[PDB]
Amino acid sequence: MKASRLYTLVLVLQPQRVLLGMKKRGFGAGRWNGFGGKVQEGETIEDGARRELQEESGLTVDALHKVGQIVFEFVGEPELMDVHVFCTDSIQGTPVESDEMRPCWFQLDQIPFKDMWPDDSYWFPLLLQKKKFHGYFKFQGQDTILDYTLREVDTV
Ligand SMILES: Nc1nc2c([nH]c(=O)n2[C@H]2C[C@H](O)[C@@H](COP(=O)(O)OP(=O)(O)OP(=O)(O)O)O2)c(=O)[nH]1
Ligand code: NA
Ligand code: NA
Repeated sequence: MKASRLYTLVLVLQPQRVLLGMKKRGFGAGRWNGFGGKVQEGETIEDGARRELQEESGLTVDALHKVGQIVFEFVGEPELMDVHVFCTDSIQGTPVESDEMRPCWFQLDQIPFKDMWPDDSYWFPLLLQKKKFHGYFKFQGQDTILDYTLREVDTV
């Protein structure tokens, strides 16, 4: 048995495009991703997701919808990363580059999988189909998946 730390991940998914950010430093640097980070004490997971979206992309949204949960394990790290994944289609300002992230829109036939975390190839298609999911991925380093599980669920 392992302990887990809470993280959020937010995808702004519109009918023809999705907003990603190029991570400029830190964990996952060099990969396009949604926006997110560690949940803080006292806030709900959804509110931590809203906060991270604002801090990293400049976008302020009233509500997010939970679409999945993914647990990450790394060889040599005792602590699991419990990532709660949220979407919205509804925004009302422009993204702005932060120290963490350079936002960029991608058309939905140009999802930059080769420059995303390798596990995203498995679960992101479910997100695009508006399905809900639970996943688990064990990584050796940044690139290599040793074990994983992915399941569609009716309730996250
Ligand atoms: N798409 C995708 N996202 C992931 C994976 N693993 C993983 O931690 N994430 C997300 C969850 C968080 O949004 C982010 C990791 O949190 P972070 O290190 O950016 O947290 P933070 O903003 O609190 O960090 P910092 O500013 O203190 O350095 O990456 C993955 O394999 N695929
Ligand atoms: Na952050
Ligand atoms: Na972050």
